[PDB]
Amino acid sequence: ELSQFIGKASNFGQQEYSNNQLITPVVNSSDGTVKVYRITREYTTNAYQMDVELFPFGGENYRLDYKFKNFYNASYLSIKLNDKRELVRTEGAPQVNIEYSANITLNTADISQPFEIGLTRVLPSGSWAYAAAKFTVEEYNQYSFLLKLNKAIRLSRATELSPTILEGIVRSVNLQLDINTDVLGKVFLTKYYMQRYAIHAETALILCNAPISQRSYDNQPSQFDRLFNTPLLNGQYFSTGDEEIDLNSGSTGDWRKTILKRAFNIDDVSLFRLLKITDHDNKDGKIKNNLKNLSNLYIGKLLADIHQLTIDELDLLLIAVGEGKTNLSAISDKQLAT
Amino acid sequence: QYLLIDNQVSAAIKTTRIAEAIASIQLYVNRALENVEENANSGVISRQF
Amino acid sequence: QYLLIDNQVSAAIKTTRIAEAIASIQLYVNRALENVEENANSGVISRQFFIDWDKYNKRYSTWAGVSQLVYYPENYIDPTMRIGQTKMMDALLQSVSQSQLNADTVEDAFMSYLTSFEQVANLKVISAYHDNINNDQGLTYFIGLSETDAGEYYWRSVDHSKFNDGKFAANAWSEWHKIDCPINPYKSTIRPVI
Amino acid sequence: ANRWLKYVWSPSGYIVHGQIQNYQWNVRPLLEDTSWNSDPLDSVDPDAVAQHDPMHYKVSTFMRTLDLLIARGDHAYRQLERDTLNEAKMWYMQALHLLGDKPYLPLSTTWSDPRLDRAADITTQNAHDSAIVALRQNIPTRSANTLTDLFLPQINEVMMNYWQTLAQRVYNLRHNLSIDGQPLYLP
Amino acid sequence: ANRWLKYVWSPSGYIVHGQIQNYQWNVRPLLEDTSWNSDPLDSVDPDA
Amino acid sequence: KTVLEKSKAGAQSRFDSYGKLYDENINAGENQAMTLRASAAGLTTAVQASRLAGAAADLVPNIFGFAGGGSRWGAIAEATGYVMEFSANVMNTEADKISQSETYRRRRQEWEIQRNNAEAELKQIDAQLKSLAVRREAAVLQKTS
Amino acid sequence: KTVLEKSKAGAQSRFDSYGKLYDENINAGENQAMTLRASAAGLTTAVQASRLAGAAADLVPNIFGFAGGGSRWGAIAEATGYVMEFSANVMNTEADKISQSETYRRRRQEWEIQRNNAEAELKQIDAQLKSLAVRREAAVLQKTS
Amino acid sequence: KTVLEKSKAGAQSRFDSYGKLYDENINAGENQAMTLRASAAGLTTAVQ
Amino acid sequence: YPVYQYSGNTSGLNQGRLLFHRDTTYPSKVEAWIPGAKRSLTNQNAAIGDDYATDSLNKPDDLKQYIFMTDSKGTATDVSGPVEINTAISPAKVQIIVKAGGKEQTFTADKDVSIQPSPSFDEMNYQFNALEIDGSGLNFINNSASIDVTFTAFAEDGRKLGYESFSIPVTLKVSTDNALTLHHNENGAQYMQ
Amino acid sequence: SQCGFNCLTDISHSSFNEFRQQVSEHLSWSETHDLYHDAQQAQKDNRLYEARILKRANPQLQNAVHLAILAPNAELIGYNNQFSGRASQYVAPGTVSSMFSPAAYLTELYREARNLHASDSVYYLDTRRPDLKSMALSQQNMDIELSTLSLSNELLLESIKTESKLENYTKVMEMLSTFRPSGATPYHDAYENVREVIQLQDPGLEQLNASPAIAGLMHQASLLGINASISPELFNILTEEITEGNAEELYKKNFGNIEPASLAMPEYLKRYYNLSDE
Amino acid sequence: IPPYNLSTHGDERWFKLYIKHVVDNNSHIIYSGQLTDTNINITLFIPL
Repeated sequence: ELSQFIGKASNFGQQEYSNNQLITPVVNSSDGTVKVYRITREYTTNAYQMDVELFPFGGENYRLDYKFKNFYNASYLSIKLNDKRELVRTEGAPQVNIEYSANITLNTADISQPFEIGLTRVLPSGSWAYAAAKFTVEEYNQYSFLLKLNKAIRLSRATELSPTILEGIVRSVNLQLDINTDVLGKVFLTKYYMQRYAIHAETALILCNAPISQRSYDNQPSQFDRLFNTPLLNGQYFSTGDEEIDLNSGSTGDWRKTILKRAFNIDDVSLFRLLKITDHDNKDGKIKNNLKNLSNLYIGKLLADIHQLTIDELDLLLIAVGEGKTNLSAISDKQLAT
Repeated sequence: QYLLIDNQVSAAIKTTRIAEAIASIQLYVNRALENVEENANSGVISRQF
Repeated sequence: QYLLIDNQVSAAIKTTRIAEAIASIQLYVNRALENVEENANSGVISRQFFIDWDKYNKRYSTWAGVSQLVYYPENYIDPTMRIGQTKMMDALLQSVSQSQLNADTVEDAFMSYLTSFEQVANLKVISAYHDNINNDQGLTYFIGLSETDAGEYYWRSVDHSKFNDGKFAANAWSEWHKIDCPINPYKSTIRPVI
Repeated sequence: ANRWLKYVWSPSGYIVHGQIQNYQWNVRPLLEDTSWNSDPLDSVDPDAVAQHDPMHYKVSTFMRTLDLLIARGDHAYRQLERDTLNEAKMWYMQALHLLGDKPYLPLSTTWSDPRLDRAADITTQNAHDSAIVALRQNIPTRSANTLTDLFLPQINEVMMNYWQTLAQRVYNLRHNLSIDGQPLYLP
Repeated sequence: ANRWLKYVWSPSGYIVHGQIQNYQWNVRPLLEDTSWNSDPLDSVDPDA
Repeated sequence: KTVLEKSKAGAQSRFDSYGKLYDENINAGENQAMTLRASAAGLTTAVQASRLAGAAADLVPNIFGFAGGGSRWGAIAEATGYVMEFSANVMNTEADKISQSETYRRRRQEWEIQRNNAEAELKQIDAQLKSLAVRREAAVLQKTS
Repeated sequence: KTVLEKSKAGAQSRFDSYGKLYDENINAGENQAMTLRASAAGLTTAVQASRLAGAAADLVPNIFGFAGGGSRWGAIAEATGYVMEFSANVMNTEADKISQSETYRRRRQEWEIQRNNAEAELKQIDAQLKSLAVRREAAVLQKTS
Repeated sequence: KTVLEKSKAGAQSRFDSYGKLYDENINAGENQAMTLRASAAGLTTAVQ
Repeated sequence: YPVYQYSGNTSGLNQGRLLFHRDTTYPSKVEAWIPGAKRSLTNQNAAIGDDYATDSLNKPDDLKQYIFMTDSKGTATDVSGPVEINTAISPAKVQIIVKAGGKEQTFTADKDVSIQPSPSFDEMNYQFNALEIDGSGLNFINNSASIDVTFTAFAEDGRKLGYESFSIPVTLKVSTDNALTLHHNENGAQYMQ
Repeated sequence: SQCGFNCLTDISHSSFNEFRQQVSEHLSWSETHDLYHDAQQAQKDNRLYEARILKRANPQLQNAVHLAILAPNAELIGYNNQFSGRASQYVAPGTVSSMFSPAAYLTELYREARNLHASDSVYYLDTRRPDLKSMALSQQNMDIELSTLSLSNELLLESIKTESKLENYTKVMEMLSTFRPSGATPYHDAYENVREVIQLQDPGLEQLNASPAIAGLMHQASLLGINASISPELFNILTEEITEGNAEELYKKNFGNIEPASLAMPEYLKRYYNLSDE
Repeated sequence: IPPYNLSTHGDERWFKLYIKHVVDNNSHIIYSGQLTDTNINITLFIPL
């Protein structure tokens, strides 16, 4: 239980990622200062064939450990912060299950934004294979951290919810990692949603307007990867936020549409109606592909599903309530609860 | 172990006062004799009791 | 047979990776040893591992057993049977192997073991023999006498090779053995020989 | 059976000429370790290893004392009277303080998930054997990275089993449940 | 039971003085056929 | 209902019986038989001491003075011979003693099994009574209807 | 439902008991008793050697010097005689030992059977529970009606 | 129906067990015990 | 488990050195802080079994004050009741005491120990050539009396190191007795006088 | 390497046959036997020392009251220095990191077994399944249930994509759908996917029987493709017409290099087509 | 016996002590042990 909040600790000061969350204290013998570092890891592709970890050693100075699983015969490997700049580069073709560490520097502007460390390996022909992770890095005064962890623990004990679930709630609701009255109210909405419906916490979240979480914890595959990519086509769904996906009633589309279809268990038609419930302003069946659109679509399908409703019946009830025309889109958490 | 009475019992467990006192002292003696408490009067341990 | 994994299995058969590798290498070893595969290093076959293969190393449970025995012997040891134990030990165990074990019954079986102990405790070493040519190597044999109106003779053996550090190992010492042959030599004319 | 176990080991069961004395084991060879067996690893015999150093015999005694304790507690608990249930508690508590607090454990280890390739490397093995004999003869005071792929020591299943069985009989005691775990309370 | 069969027949169960040896059967008379019984058909005997 | 009650009584007489039987595992007489075999199996010490004294005394000259002893030469062998036979039977009695013991234990065990068969049964029958009582209530309401 | 459930528990106390009895086929005591029979059954050898020593030593002259040996002539025959009787008894013990063993085996066999009879039952019963639960739904629906 | 089928399974498992027990009338061990008693019972001639 | 060493017969070179024993397995740094002194003796990466935090600014006066010892990581202890002990054992101080009769008798170690042992914590063995002890008295109770012998030692600081009391049994054959006599009589009854 | 050194005695641990082969010149069998026996005794003394240290470091024992067991800090400090602490960190049972774990058993199994053959030889373990060397000993690999027959396919596909040098496992399935010369091929993974989904969702094809307006669209010949496995390349194979003019090239299409005399042999037909003899 | 010396243990820490002129003028080994700080009290029996 304690290992859920804080990353597991050895007898030596060595500390590791557990539940894709690292908690390590940094003391500077120069400043005589105590500063608390926290990192969050969320895998883009694939979480298999890939492992990237980030350890914060000092200010703007971090150590990166990456282990490759599965084999690629490569002319070179490049670890890149975003497409530019590259962080580390190796001429050797990397090998199966061997931990490589390269020391790295990351800026105060690279820290503010949730960044993506992307590992690209290149052979002459392919030309490349890609795998990447998205990191969240937080600096905390020791008192401020212990306090925030204290309220976090007391809340997880009382509410019987996972630390990760609560964190999803807080982040979706408020300014990051602040426990507010609004946050508590949403915790209660979640508890009643899963109380009155057969649903788990992670589903109650998206019923409470939170995004689908790409985090993996408790040896469970991420809600996202579990949602779309449970079997493989084979391709890992990218969630680029750059790929147009054709959800028109009258269309056959990318492997991506098929992905949505299994993810929601729906034919093309009902999928279109569902889209129309997400956004009534969407003139063509085009999707931005970002996590946000998927979260909206799934919000809709789940609204149809917690009640014994086909998408049609959902559409109709929405008109008869009648909230529809109102669209899921971006909608007030209050309005979504209404 | 210190207070000699369990604070983790179910709400519904019934023990008469004299007996729970009895079991308490039974643990005191059991812990003291096998030397779990720091020290004890080597004089009293030798007693016929 | 070649690839070490069955290609005719049912869809629904569960074996973890580490375990499947294990069974695989097991089929390799078994086919290699019993010489169905063409040839193998007679040098590596002689290794202590493959010597202990048939009894201890085919089976995972047996390997875990042997490996654990060095560290945690307490798990395996029991007061009932110790191999090898004295004959008088068996006697104790049989006297005391009942459903009803009154304290009196047990103390009596104990005195009976003590009496059986007193005969061996007190032996008189009559004579000896040494198997080897010279003192430095070999094992010495002794003969002993039991204080009794008629003669009972017990013989124990010591290994000399175990006298490593200037003291006898006590591994070297062998339990005394009763002798069935009817012997009546005077005065002390008896000697044992190899 | 407790009188007879007492003939080997007794916590403060030893009073002679009217006073308690320094020995916890009445059997002396356990007090100063006695290599009753040299070269025990010759044949596969669990007795012989303990004969090699009495630590193991001393512990086997310990475990048998535990065995008697939990046996008394069980036979007590099965009587199912508010008094004999407290007795069962007292026995189980004796076993508990005889063991001490449960053993702690480190969450993550020096073990790093290794390629089996390197885990089975004969180089690492020769280095290992070598550092062992070096430690055996006090000679010193590649090699730096290879000692990582070695496996760690594990607590014996049996002792852990005992901590656990005491724990379950306590859990079953504190709630109304029987030893088996069926509730004494009617729903 | 495997040890006891081994005293009669063994695939590569035979190591003495540290090397495997040419015999698959430890019982020699099987190795070179030995007419331990001549005229077996006198009585109907599978052993004979 | 009275049918069920009487069957309940029957099963419970069985539970009482196998309960009382399992409670006194070994009868006084039975304990005496076993400990008797223990007693006869012992005393090997005595028959060895006696047969040996006999051998030593029969190795000294019987006859005097003009002609020698006539002491029986094989007497040691012979006492050993007796000690062999009597050892064998001791072992047999010990075996039987132990065997006797085991029977009683296994018997106890069987009784235990049967006690449970009774216990469970009288719970079963008991539960059945509840079921029957429920239908009673029901049929009562039927008359009311 | 509670009725069937109590019957289930009972059938399972049986399956568990006969299961555990079948698992420990031969008790420590039982094996020790049997090995006792093996031990008493052995030692034919020692009693042949000793009785023979008695014959040989009692074939040499007892008495000296003026009057002859008086050596018992038929001593050999007599030793052969003892060796005969001890043979018969040895045989009986081995037979008895074998028989003892076999009894235990047949017992296990009986136990095996009974374990299955227990098991089949708790499968049978278990299936009945589903049947009852199905009827439950039916009556539930009847109420709905 | 499945209840009845499981009872059939039980009845037939028993029939198979008592069948095989009845078919094996006397075990090898049992046969040796019996002929042991026969052999020890004989040999009057020798002791006479 | 702390103990503070002084400059003394075997000291180098400091007037002080701070010794401690630590049960915990993992490697760690051990710190000793004093309120009275306002300064702390430190050991960095102290060894597993036993170790010393050498004393800079060594003053015996300071380690009398309350001492707080702790692991930076996880372990804590407050040290109380310091006491100064001198292991020095003077043979004049080492004793044997004997009780028989009504007069106590005394035997010092310096005088009666012919060869006395090298000073060792492990063990020290004293052999006394012989001791003469008076008889009659003690007076016997029921033809039996015992000789009390008490082994004792005093360290130099003024503490007894331990004692073990012994008894030597004496039973005197008594002259004024007639050998106890068993009899048979004409009337058949048999008695013991 | 003379004469009688400590690391010399350690490193000599190996079968008497290897030892006797290398030291053939130098030693006289009295020295070979004594040296090897003293080597085993040294090996055993080493395991004993190690096991004594590791055992007395057991955290269960330290908690035990009145269980006076001498834990010699002397050897422990040196041990925890020369090995990064192993007496320090004790692993709970069933874990991969345990010395007694099935992981370690697999490790020794491999370590002693790969040398069983020459790397030259076919049956060399590392040659026949490279899967083994690269594989990781992680608690996920040891603990998580995984499906066999899917492991079988991982190997088959990997070996084919390495040999036929195709980019993806997918391309391997394409190659699998074109391949006419092997028996029990052309296999068409996509096709089997279609066929099975159809036969599942509409068992017995009743709606296809129910709505003949749709059924009339497809020809019966391709409809046979639903109930029985007939890949499109296989349809192509049955359909093509045969004249003696075609016979040669059509033999080259339908069959690999094997000449008619090879194929006509009955046992070869049996092996080739997975056919029962009957 | 005193703790560590004359030099550091190198080459070897161990010490062995012998008896001589008892029955044989050649030295004979009575004790073999590892040298350890700080003090060692050893009592042996010596024949004359």
